[PDB]
Amino acid sequence: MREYKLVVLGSGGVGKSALTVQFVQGIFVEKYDPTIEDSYRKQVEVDAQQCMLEILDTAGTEAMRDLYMKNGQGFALVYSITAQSTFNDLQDLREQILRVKDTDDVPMILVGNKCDLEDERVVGKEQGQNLARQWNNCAFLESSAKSKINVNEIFYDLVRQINR
Amino acid sequence: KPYEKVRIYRMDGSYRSVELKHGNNTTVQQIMEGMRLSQETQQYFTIWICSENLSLQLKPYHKPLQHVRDWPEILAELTNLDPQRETPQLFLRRDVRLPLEVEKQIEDPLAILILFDEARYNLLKGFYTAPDAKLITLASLLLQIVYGNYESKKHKQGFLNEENLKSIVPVTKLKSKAPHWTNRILHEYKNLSTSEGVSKEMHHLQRMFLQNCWEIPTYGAAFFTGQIFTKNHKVIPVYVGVNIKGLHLLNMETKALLISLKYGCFMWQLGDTDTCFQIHSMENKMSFIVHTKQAGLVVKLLMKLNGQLM
Ligand SMILES: Nc1nc2c(ncn2[C@@H]2O[C@H](COP(=O)(O)OP(=O)(O)NP(=O)(O)O)[C@@H](O)[C@H]2O)c(=O)[nH]1
Ligand SMILES: O=Cc1c(O)ccc2ccccc12
Ligand SMILES: [Mg+2]
Repeated sequence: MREYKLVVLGSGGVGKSALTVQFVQGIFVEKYDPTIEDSYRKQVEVDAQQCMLEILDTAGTEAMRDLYMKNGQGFALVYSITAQSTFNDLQDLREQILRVKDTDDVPMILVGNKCDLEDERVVGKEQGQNLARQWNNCAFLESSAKSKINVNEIFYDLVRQINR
Repeated sequence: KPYEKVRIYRMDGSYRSVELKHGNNTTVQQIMEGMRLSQETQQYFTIWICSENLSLQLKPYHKPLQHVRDWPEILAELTNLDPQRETPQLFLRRDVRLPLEVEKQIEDPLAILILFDEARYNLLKGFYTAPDAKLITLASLLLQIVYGNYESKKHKQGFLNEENLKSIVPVTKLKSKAPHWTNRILHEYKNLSTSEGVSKEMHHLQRMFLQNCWEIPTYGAAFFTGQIFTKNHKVIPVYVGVNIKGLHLLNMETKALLISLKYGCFMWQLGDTDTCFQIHSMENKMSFIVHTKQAGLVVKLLMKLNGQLM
C-alpha cells in the first residue's frame, strides 16, 4: 500500500477543509474556522490499488508553502465559484509549485468549489476549463463539499496522476 | 504570521494544528476550544500526552506544553527507562472516565468516528481480548467501512492476504488464528454488504463497530506498565488496564488476558512507598501484587472509576 502525499491549496474560505473533511469523514463543515494546518489520513482504492492518502489541508493565507510543495506529490488547487479573487489567486500558486518542483509535470487539479451555490456563481465553468486548458491541459472539476459532487474524484484523480 | 501552535494528533496519525494563545501556559481546556468540536463532541474526549512507553490523560487545568518540557522528569518518576529515550506528542482521545452509558447515547458523527478510530487502533494493536467470533465480526465491519460493499469479483479469493488482514484483525492473531478466519470474515462481509437492513451510513457502520467493542472487557482502558511475580519466581511484565468496567491485566509480550475484574468483585491497596499495589479478589479467595512506579496513578483512577458507579 503506497503512500500518497496530497496537498489542498487555495485562498481563504474556498472550502479546502470542507472538501477534505467531506472526503475523509463524510461530514459537511458549516462553521468557518480558518485552518492553521491539518493533516488527514484515508485508505482508498484507486484503479484496483489500496492507497494510503495523507492529505494536508492548508491555510488560506499562510513560509510553509515552499515546504508543502517540496514534500507534496499532488496538489488540489481550489477556488470558490462564488469569489473572483479566489480564482485569480490560483495563478501564483500554480507558478510557485512549478518553481519549487522545477518541472512542468506536477500532479495537479483545478477545483471550482461551491457549485451548489449556482445562483451566486461569479466564475463561469468555461473560465474554469479555460484556465485548466492553458495550464497544460490540467485536470479540472467543479465540486460541492455540501452536495458531495465530485468530492472523491478530486483525490482519485490526483492519485492517478501520481501513478503516471 | 507569529503566534504559537501545536499539533494535536489522533490515533490514525492525523492531526489538527491549534493556536497556543498563551504559549506554554495554554491549558488543555483552551486547546480543546481550538478544535473544530462543539460542546457535544468535546465532552467525550480530552488531551493526552504520549510517548512510546507512557500515556497520561491530562486534565482541563493541565498545561500540556509544560508536560512536554518536563517529560524526562515524568518518565523518571513514573517509569524505569532512560528519560532522553523519547519525545511525547499530544493526542485527542476518549476521556477514560466517560461512562459507557453516556457513550451509548452518542449520535454525533464526528464523535463516533473519533471513538471508532481509537477503538480500531486498540483492536489492531491487540489490546482488545475477545472470542474469535466477536473479532471476526469486527474484521467484517472494518471490511465494510474501509473497502465498501463486498464484490464477488474483487473479494472472493486470495484478497485476504496478510496485507489486507493486518488492517482488520489484531496483530497478536495475524499469523495464529487469523488466516483460518478468512472464509468466515468474507462470509460476514458479504452478509453485511447484501443486507438491505444494515445501514451503510459511515457513522452507522462505525457505531455498530463500537457496539461490538463496548462488550469487550478492556474497552476504553487507560493502560499502565508494571510487573508481577509468579512461582520458582519469574517476572511477568504486564499491562494494567483500568477502565469504567474494572481492572484487567495483560501479559505485556503477548497481550493475553491474565485477569479481568469487575468493580465490586475486588479490592486494592496502594503501597507505602507508592511503587506497587495489591489486588484482593473479594469473594474469589485470590490475591496479587503489581510492581510499577505508576501504582499511584492506577489506584487514583481505580477509585474514580469505581466511585463513579452509584
Ligand atoms: N454551500 C457550500 N458551502 C461551502 C462549500 N465548501 C465550503 N463551504 C463553506 O464555506 C466556508 C469556508 O469553508 P472552509 O472549508 O472552512 O474553507 P477553507 O478553504 O478551509 N478556509 P481556510 O483557508 O481559512 O482554512 C464554510 O462556512 C463552509 O461551510 C460548498 O461546497 N458548498
Ligand atoms: O491518576 C490520574 C489520572 C486520571 O485522573 C485520569 C486519567 C489518567 C490517565 C492516565 C494516567 C493517569 C490518569
Ligand atoms: Mg480550512
